[PDB]
Amino acid sequence: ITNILTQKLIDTRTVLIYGEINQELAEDVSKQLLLLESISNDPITIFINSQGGHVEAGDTIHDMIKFIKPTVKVVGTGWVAAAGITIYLAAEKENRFSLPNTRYMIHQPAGGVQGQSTEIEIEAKEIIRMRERINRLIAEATGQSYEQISKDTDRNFWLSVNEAKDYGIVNEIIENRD
Amino acid sequence: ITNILTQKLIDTRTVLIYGEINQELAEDVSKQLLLLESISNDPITIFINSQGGHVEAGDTIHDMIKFIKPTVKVVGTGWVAAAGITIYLAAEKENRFSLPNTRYMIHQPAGGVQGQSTEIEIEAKEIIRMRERINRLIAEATGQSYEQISKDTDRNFWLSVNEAKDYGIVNEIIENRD
Amino acid sequence: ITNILTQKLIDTRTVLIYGEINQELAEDVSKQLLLLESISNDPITIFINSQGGHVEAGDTIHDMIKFIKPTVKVVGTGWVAAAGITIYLAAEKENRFSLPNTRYMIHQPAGGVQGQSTEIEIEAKEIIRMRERINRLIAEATGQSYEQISKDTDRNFWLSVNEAKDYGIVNEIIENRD
Amino acid sequence: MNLIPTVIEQTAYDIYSRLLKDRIIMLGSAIDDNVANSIVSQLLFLDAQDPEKDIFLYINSPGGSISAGMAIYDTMNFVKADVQTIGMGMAAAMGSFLLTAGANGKRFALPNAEIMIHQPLGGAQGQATEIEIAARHILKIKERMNTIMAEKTGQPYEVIARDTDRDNFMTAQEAKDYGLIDDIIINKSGLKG
Amino acid sequence: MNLIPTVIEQTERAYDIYSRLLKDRIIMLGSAIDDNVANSIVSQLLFLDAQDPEKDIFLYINSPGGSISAGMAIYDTMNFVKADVQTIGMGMAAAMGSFLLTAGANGKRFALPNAEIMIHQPLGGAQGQATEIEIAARHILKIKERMNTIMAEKTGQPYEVIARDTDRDNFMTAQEAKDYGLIDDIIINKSGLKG
Amino acid sequence: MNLIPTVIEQERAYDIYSRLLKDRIIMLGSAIDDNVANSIVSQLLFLDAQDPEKDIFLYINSPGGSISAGMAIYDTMNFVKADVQTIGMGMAAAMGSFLLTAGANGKRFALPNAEIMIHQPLGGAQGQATEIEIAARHILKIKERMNTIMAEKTGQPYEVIARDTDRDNFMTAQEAKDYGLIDDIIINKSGLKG
Amino acid sequence: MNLIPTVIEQERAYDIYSRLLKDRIIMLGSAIDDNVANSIVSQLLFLDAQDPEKDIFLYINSPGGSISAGMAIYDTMNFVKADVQTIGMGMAAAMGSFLLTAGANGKRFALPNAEIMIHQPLGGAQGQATEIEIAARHILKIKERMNTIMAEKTGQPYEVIARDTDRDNFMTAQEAKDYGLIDDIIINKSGLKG
Amino acid sequence: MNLIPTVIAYDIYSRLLKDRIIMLGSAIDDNVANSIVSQLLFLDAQDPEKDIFLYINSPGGSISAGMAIYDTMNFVKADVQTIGMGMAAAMGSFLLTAGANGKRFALPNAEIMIHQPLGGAQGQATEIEIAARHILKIKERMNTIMAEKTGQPYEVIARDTDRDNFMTAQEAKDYGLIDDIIINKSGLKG
Amino acid sequence: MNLIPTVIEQTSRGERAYDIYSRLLKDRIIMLGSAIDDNVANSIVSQLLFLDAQDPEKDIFLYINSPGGSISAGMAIYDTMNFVKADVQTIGMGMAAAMGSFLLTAGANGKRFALPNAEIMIHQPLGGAQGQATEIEIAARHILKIKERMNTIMAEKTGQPYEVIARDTDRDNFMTAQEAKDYGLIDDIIINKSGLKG
Amino acid sequence: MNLIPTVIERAYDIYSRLLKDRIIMLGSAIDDNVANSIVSQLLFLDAQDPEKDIFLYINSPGGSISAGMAIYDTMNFVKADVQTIGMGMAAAMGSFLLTAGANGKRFALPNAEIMIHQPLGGAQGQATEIEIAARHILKIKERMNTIMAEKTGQPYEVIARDTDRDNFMTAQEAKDYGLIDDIIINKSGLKG
Repeated sequence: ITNILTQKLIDTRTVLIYGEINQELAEDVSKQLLLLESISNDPITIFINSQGGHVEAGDTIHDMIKFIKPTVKVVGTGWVAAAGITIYLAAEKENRFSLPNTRYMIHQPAGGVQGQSTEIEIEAKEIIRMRERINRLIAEATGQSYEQISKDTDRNFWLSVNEAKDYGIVNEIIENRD
Repeated sequence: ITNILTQKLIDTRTVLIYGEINQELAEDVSKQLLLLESISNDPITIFINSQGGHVEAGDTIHDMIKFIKPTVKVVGTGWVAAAGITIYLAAEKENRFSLPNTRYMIHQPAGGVQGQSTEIEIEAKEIIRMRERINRLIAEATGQSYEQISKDTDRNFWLSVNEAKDYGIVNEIIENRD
Repeated sequence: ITNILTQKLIDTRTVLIYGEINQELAEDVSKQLLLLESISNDPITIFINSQGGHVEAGDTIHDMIKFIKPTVKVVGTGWVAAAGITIYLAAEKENRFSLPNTRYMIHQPAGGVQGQSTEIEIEAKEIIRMRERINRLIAEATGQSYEQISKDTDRNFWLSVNEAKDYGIVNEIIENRD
Repeated sequence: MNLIPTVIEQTAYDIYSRLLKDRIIMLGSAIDDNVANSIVSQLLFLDAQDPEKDIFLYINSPGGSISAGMAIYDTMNFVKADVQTIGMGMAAAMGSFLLTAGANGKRFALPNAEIMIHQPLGGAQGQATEIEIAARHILKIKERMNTIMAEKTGQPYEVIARDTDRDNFMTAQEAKDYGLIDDIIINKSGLKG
Repeated sequence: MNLIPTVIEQTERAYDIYSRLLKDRIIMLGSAIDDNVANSIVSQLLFLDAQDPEKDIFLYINSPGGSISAGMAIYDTMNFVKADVQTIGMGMAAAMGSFLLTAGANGKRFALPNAEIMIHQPLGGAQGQATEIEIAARHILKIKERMNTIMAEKTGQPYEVIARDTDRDNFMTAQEAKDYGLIDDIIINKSGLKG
Repeated sequence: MNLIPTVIEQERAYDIYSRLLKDRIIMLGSAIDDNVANSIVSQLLFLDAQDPEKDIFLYINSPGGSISAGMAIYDTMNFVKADVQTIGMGMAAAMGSFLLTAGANGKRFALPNAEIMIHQPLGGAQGQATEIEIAARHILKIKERMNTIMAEKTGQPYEVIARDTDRDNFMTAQEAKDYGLIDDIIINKSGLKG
Repeated sequence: MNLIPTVIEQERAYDIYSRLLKDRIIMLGSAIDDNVANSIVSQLLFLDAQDPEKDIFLYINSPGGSISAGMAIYDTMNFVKADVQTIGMGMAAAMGSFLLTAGANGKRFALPNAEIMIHQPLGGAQGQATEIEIAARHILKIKERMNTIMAEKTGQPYEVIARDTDRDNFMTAQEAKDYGLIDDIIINKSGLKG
Repeated sequence: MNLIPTVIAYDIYSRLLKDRIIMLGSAIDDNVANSIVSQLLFLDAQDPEKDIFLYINSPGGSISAGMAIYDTMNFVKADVQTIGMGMAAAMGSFLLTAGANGKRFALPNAEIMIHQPLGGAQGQATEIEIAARHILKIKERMNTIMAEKTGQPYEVIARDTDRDNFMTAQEAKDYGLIDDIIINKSGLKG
Repeated sequence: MNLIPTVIEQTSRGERAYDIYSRLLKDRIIMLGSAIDDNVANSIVSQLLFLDAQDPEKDIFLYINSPGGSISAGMAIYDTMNFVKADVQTIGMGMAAAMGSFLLTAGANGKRFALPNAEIMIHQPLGGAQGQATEIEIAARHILKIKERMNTIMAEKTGQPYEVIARDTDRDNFMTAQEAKDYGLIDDIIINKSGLKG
Repeated sequence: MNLIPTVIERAYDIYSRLLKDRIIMLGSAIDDNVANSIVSQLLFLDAQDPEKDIFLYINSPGGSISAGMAIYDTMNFVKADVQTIGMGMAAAMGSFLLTAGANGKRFALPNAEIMIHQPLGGAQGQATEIEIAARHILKIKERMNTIMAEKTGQPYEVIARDTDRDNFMTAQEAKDYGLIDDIIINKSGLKG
């Protein structure tokens, strides 16, 4: 009968994406969103708290937000990371709010490999290719200059929510439902 | 139909953060929070027992609940920990309540890093930010001072129930529903 | 009522393949597909973010696309792989859409044989045919030479989205539901 | 570790050296490189010490790698010496090779022992063409490996390539017709010493 | 491991105890029949064939048995060499551990009274495909065949009485085993005279 | 590990247990398994064929071990005509106290704060019940023998020991002397200390 | 081993423990397990015959260990015709402290910064009720034995010892010297102090 | 580990032992310091007046065994010149300060750490209470000694042990743990 | 652990013979009968810097029976060969792998031998890295220099062109010796000689 | 048990005999253990010939910077002169160790590998715990990199960015970067 419960949640048009971006979570989100588009073009609100993780789910989920019609307000909560922020940025910077105590982190993509040498030559090619794409993707939805992104992501560049706002990440540090 | 009597929880607006603060938990509670403001703007009730844990889910939820329309009464029971304490301090002092057999712990953020020292230097800054931000938070809502709490959070500081009221974490030691 | 809402996902005719292609999931999907077969002929809509898995059961999905009546818009999102791309390319090109940020990958099969010399050649004799057979299906369906696929697949030949449209793996880089 | 005995015939003497002193080499283990690294080194001391007095190679192996075992094979043929080979109880994939590798007329073994012909126990990993090479490479390894088993017996190849389809277990008396051993060890021909 | 002390008696350089036992034609098969052990035995066994192919060897068996194939080497060489050794049952013997005790040269196999002897069908293990298990079946079956067929002789019993009683592990003292004919006599007290 | 230090009375750089061997002492202060028996069995046979006359100073601090192994050791003590001076210092157990009891009569000793246990044979079995039956039969014979030996050596009745080895009869030596496991205590500082 | 240097002298070949055994010192800075006893007792028993007149300086830096293996050491340490000196450096625990307390009166010494854990014995116990019941009675008396010897060797009251041992108490050197565990703390060379 | 090379004839640490030099490298277990006291005292016997050298290269470790290694040097009247090189810590550094006055030496790049010792307990409360008492008794006396060996007060070294602290070479001498920083010809740096 | 035997010849010379490997050391031949890890190469390099000081004119025989190991060993053993005043013979027996063949081919020109059934496995090195991008692109750029050098090397010690080797190190391009002799990895398959006592 | 042969010459083992030639083999990590054997051999050889050269061969992937300064200070404490050789790889301590040798005979084989690196470390604890773990480790990375600027005579800030990541090098650029003095052909430069 929590079946009847979530119908009250689903009338929220509101969404929680908390934790490590992983594929068996993106399934239940793409489940969530397409249902919301099945319902209406009405707004959607997001709250995120993530250590990033698997970029490639963060990649598609960025794209879904762009794919679909609804105007997706979002909010960053507590902290965000590489594979999670790209979702946050997937909303429009007139919609990306944030809570007054979040801390935003970016870092060049999550890499790992063994194998023969060319299999280094290949995968590394796609990594930096990913990194540059992501660094565009960030730079675009920020309005920030490209190099300034790809410079700081040499390491886990962190940002206070207020800094990221002045950076151009955020629209406003929402503090109440008001 | 018994979960329609778990909906009787949704009537009384009583909520349970029982256990380690972690991101998946925050989904389970913030499932319930946003669910509940949708119902009304009445005082919400929370019970807290917590080893703490990943602080930022802990501080996420603090920001989440300062952000919703309704007010909240909180019941800090058993104990609260460093991460779970900011949950307590999201409710405002006149509304925070507790039980007499409880305890508290306000340890400064436990962390973990590895790799290049430069990279480690970056997490140096932001855990201090956190160590201060937490300390901005607590002494604010408790009316205490920054230096004072910073000395207690030099360690795993503890309080029994009464010193917290003497500190003003708690405003009243509700012993009965009366 | 979430069941009625879960029935409203069927109203969308959405299908998701998120993650490992393995026989825990084929039965979760081939079920889902046969459902939307029993309904109608309007377009099933498969999404993907798949890192590949056990190919030889992944092809049952590819088989079933051919099997079932309806048109199928298919959407490669964020990432596809060997076992995943054959499914994508189980669709007719005209229906094969995808996202701007995806990076596709094709690579040859993989084997784990052990034991006697002869029994290695046996199970190496057929993976060869598999190494041909899959490369046929890719080649024919993206409109390209069996050789040019075979040659590039010597390693993990990666792709962005545009190269997949240059290859003809894609028909459109669907960026919006529009 | 396992107990080593010590004798005193030079004084304090280790026993396996005493078998080395009578030109006996003792292969009492699985054929890993750290053994073939020594067994071959033992023969080379023996081809120097006297390349004309025979070697009496005492096998008791369950069959290690071919990658190391074939070193021992081409080694055995390379010395000016001719080794006699003895299968103590059990010989296997490489064991029935090295026993079979002995000089003609010099290949023997025990009555109740058992000796096993075996194709190449392999293993492979990765992309198919890496498998195929490391499969086909294993084929040729078997192929030459069976060719030697064809020669030291003089048997045709297919039958040996046939019988090593499995792990066939051969008595000496089976081996005798089958030509891996030139005879069976029962006695010193009635000699009393 | 347990530090094995040193036999002072040679002072030449006092060596260890198992080396002394070796010096006096004793072998201490003081473990299971493993491979690295079995080789030292066969090497120990063949060395003491050269020093005196007349004098016996004093094989002291304390074994839980083990690798049937490894012992089968040890058995055959014991028939090869001319020591015609003794086999002195102590502590216990088992599935192959006892078979060597029985393969002591006829009229020399002895054993302490309270020693325990576990005659047994072979330890067995076979995996793989069915045709390859049917193979290993025959090999173990041929082993139990040729083994028990021999244990019949070294005791001098028929073949079916003995396979029968080895269908399971059968636990027998020296006396009852001596009555079965596995050995020739119990030891009771010291050879010699006056003390 | 920490080594066994050598001794400076000594011909040679003797490890201590061989210096004790030169005193005809044997330290069975270890787990009674086969790496030990075949070291100990050897030593007994080594000493008896050296000098049958002087005693054999078999020192026990065993927390116990297998029954078949020590049953070899026991068969040697009666075998060799040297007089086995069994001492159980600090601790003996299932096969431990067996040996101490099996020492030569009037010649088995102990110390006051020494500790002793005697229980029936400990072991087990697995497999088909018929294959359990044999093991229970075999281990039974081990039970009665250890009890009869404990009985006849001590001269107490078999009926008693089978009852008292129902469990871990934990004594020091004094009650065990009165129980009859041993002959005497030999702590005694004894007079002229030269 | 790497843990010890092969000392040599010009005196002969040696090892950093034997060359102290040449000095009639024993080292027991290890936890009292079973095989270490057979080394301790043999070392000491050896030094009882090598010279029953030149005392032994028993160095102890232990975290304690088995009573059953620890007690043979005590009875033997009580046996010897020599008189030992026990020396507590760093630590001597549940069984370790016991030997230190057990040393010869006027011969139990210590270092000022060493520590002494008076502590009643610990017991694992499992199985059915009768067995743990039996096993309890044993270790119960082992608590009495060591209490009985602490009270005797220190000459202190039984009940006081059982009291202070119930809760494992870390006593220092001075407390020990006051409590009667020991006699003296060692200071420096004697004489001119140089 | 036959890595430890032979030299000249015996092993190497046995030679440095012959030179009244000890190499306290590994972390401080009982069995280790069991041998150092076996070494210090041996060397005290071969010459109870000639100096003894000591090279600490350790992360520190078991406080309790070490305290003997304090008490050892305070019993033997051999002056024990202590060198803290590479690494010094919880107890390894305490030893360095214990050493012979003015002969507590160092290298310029080595590091010296100081903190309240590390332990804990498990059991009932009034049992865990006991460890907390004693474990306080340790730093209650240890820091006093380490203060005394330095002559610094107790309250300030408490602060410097109130939390983990790292000193480089020059500061330690300026703090008074060591008295000198050797290098070429024991005095190119000093 | 298992035993390394002893021998007695120098005893009969009146000089106390000893273990077997050191007996072969006295004959200037060294056994690479192990997986080539770093700690073993350091011993080999000691054995070569040893024969550097005994007689840098008396040749070396070297024995490769390695299924391969780390690259950093294949450098030092290769580089020290160039350092060593003497020449080298290297005989491939059993198996030689990515680093095994790397040194067997780096022997002295005309002195790279092997057995018929002995096996020669070659390929570009394995490796990799994990984590951030630039540190992988870095580690991608380092590894490639090594196969570049390593294939560039075995161009010189074989005379084949660089490209064909690189192609022929796409995979585990296995070789038996006679094939590898035609490829120029070795110089001869050692068989037998009669001069040693006919 | 493993492969270590004896020698022809005495009861020496193989590494031990090279010590007689004043040669050290550093074949593995800089652990406190090995840094307590290696240090011994250097102080030893200092006394056996306080003037005659010592030939310290590096083939390591690195280790504790703490032990790095022991071995480094050690070579700066012995009055000898040291002829250090980077072979194979000398990764992240091997490198920094190698440049500490005699300024003019810091050797390295040509195709041998070199790698500079930050002092890898880490920490787990509280804020004040890890900031202090960050001070010292940072304090290390400063002075270590002042030194590689000293030994190579290059500028510190320049060494910084080259240490900001893994930086793999060969002998060639390394000498032209200043890490060493020489690259070593068939025994020339070490003719003894």
